[PDB]
Amino acid sequence: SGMRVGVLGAKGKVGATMVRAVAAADDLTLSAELDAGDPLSLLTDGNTEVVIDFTHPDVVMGNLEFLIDNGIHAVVGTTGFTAERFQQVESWLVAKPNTSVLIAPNFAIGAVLSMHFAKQAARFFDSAEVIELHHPHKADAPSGTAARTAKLIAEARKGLPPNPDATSTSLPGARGADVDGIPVHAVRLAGLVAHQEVLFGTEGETLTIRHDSLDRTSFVPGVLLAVRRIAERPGLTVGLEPLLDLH
Amino acid sequence: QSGSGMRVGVLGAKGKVGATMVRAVAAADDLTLSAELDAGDPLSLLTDGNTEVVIDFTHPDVVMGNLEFLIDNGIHAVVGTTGFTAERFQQVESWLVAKPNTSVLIAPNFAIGAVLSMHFAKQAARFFDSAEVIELHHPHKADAPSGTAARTAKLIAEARKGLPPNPDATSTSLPGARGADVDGIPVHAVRLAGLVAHQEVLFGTEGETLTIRHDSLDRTSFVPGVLLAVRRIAERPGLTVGLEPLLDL
Amino acid sequence: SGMRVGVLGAKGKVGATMVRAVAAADDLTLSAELDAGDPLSLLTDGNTEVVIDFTHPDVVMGNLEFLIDNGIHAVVGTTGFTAERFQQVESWLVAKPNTSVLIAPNFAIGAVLSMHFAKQAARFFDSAEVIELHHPHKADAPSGTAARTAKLIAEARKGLPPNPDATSTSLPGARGADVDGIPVHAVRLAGLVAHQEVLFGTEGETLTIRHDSLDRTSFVPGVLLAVRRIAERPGLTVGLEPLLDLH
Amino acid sequence: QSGSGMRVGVLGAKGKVGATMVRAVAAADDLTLSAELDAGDPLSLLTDGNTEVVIDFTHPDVVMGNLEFLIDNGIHAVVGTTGFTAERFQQVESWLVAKPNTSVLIAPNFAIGAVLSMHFAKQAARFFDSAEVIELHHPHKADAPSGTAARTAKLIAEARKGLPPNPDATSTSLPGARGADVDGIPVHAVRLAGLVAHQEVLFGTEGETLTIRHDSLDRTSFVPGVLLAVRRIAERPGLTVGLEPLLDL
Ligand SMILES: [Cl-]
Ligand SMILES: [Cl-]
Ligand SMILES: [Cl-]
Ligand SMILES: [Cl-]
Ligand SMILES: [Cl-]
Ligand SMILES: [Cl-]
Ligand code: NA
Ligand code: NA
Ligand code: NA
Ligand code: NA
Repeated sequence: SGMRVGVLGAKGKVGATMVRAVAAADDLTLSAELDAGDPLSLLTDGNTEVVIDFTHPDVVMGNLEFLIDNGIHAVVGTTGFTAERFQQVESWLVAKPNTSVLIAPNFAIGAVLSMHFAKQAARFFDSAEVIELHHPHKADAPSGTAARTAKLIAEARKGLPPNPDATSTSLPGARGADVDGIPVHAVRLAGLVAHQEVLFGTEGETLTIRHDSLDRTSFVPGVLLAVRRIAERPGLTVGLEPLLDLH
Repeated sequence: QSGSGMRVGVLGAKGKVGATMVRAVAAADDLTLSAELDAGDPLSLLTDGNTEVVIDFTHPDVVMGNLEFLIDNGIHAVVGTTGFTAERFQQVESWLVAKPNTSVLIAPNFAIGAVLSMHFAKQAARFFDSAEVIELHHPHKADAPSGTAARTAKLIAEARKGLPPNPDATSTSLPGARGADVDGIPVHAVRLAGLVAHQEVLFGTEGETLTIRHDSLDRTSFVPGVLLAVRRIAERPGLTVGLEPLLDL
Repeated sequence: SGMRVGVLGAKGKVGATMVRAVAAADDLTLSAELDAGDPLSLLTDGNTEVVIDFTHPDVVMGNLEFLIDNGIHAVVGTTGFTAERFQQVESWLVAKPNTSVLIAPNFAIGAVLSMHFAKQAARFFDSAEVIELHHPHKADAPSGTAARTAKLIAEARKGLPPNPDATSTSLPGARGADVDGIPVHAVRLAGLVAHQEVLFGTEGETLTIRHDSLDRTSFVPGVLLAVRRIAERPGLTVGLEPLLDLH
Repeated sequence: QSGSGMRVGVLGAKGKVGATMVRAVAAADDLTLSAELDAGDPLSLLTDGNTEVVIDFTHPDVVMGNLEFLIDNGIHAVVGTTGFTAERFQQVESWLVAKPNTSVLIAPNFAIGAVLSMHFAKQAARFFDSAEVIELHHPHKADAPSGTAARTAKLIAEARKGLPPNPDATSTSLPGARGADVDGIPVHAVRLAGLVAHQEVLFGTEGETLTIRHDSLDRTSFVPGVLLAVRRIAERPGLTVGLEPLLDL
């Protein structure tokens, strides 16, 4: 009765988490747990219906070719998807029109909603800024998520005057990093995990959208949601947002 | 040859909202103030001066009379006045059948930020195990919780129908600690000197939380939404309820 | 060279955490790890200098009598200290004037500072309220910490007019719980751990003091601070605050 | 027989701060406005009307002249004017030796909330691995970061001397992402329409964080601290620097 779910990259950090979550879920049956060395025929041997793939950019295309050829739906968190790679995936899917592939940069439902909300709000305010706050072991400033969020905001603000700012005197860096005309401030503080606030303002009011992750495994519910719903959309879907079915 | 602006009248012009809108219409380059009426002024002044659209924040006792005149004369109406029952909305709809070109918009909130917040709360509500509302206002406010907080909590509850209720292990408590229960959604009302009008909607599931916060630092923060409604009101014939459709979300 | 630290109640949840932290600290040597059944003579047999005690209210007095008699300093997190118990501890200490005992309800440095700050600010504003937010497995609303904080605030506001409030119409519970004239609001939300905000306001400005704990073991640095500094104050100290040496 | 109030003069009375203080002194029941002077008015008006204390928010170019007169005449001074070098503070001190009963208070910030925040930041700073400042202001502000944020970061750095610096694994970044470095303390400056003046100081160690936030929603939020200084200024003979001693913390 339960949906048969395989996990590729099962010994990686994300994969191993997803293995546990699939096992715990009552309505999902773990049908495979593969890492480098394991033949993909194990997926078809055990009647896997959908896989979760967080492998490495160097192997994901090989995985996807097999999956699609065998009508096995794929929930993909692996990065490194160039325009040429997306195009290849699309062509493979022409031959297998009932197969579904989802490729998403972010699976945390809260982060996905937060980005969508920021996109909807952006054109209705004079000012927009992003503040992100993370643990002080993080290599990159600003985060991937903050940079992608600021780009969405910029894109949605097409044609608007830039953010008003009378700054004439400053210490270097005080106004943050400029991502497509949107300031992005990166706080690195012991005691934090992963946090992001998007601020919008016009004379008289402000609107703030804040996402807090308190545990590194907070994406799990979005991956499982993608697994349960992935077959609703035939073909290739990019990003988790369409799956949320926002009216 | 450049067209003069849209001719805008304001009803209830000596009220606090009206007077603000009078100033904002005068300041706007694309809008011409064609009337500023309060109780005692005949509505024929609107047609005498070729008013195209009115802003109406009057009183529930007069608004239906205003709307009947406006619709009969093909004058669009942006209405912030409350007290709209199902019977009243129906009456407005039937008046409009005879005047298909005319547009009426009735909205309980014109602050763009508050409208977006409620919309966001509605979209997020089904995706999290827990939802709560915290609202914070100046300490001269008569009602706890606010109208906006109560409406927000109701939208949230509605969108969560067929989900399990909020998890809560509370077995021992001081009375009131868990807030007011609005359709299974806790609502907490802070009253603090130095505040104006503030609302936070909180959503959570194990591992993450999402917070939507709206701050109004000035009582006149609705102005940009009323003006938006005025500029765009004619795009939709007939009756529109709420500002949200006009945002084109 | 390193200070010899024993832990009583070592198989309890707090004790076991403190055992690990003592072992990890370079300047502290774990000299005993006792639970029910173990004779206290093990403390003196192994030259223990200071103990951490998070046992049970039913045993703590017996522990303290022995510790004091043997000149062993005590950092005590166990509750259930009545006025009669504090008095007994004080009398035992008369005979042993160089021994130190610290009894504290809260060891998280951030929570201790937050309570002290709230106390200092309280008399300078027209309004004060407490919002606490916790995971939804918590039995008590409001928390112990929030209730103690609101009491400190009330006490510091002696003689002031009560909080201004024009509320004439309300749903039951909307204005929170009244702790000595101070509203306390208790949020219970999945995804949270332990969080507290104290809000102060007068016309024109507000001041907010917020403490966030993201992990249940965030008290550890305060217990260790108490252990390192406990001998600076002879006799009985109640609360961690005096140890922080706030000028 | 009930004593009339304390006789308070305001210098720079037509300036924005002065005019506000004139109104606040007039409104206060225990204080009598005895003078309201601006440039052009002779200081002898203060002694002619038996002024006991003045509030001075004038300009750095005149304040020393004002203070010399005030101290010579035994008139207490509550001073918000900036530009006080070590040489100026020393000059004030020496004037006061001759007039031991007189009190002068010079303070860079009179908002009680801002004074407490800085004090709290100073007390907390040595107890956490990380410290950062975020300040948020209206987008007409010329300077980034604000004066108050820069001063706060300096206090924090000073209180953290002999601690390891803030931990940070940043190896790759866009320019400016990590804020401005003020004495090893990151300071981030947000400029957003709809804001007034806001500051958050953040402290953290693995497992917990502590945040101190000050919000000013109105430009006149300093008034209660100036009045406090006026009422209490005579309790301390001589020169006091900063409002913090008067709070009795
Ligand atoms: Cl990371
Ligand atoms: Cl990221
Ligand atoms: Cl309301
Ligand atoms: Cl608990
Ligand atoms: Cl507690
Ligand atoms: Cl400043
Ligand atoms: Na399962
Ligand atoms: Na105009
Ligand atoms: Na050790
Ligand atoms: Na007066």
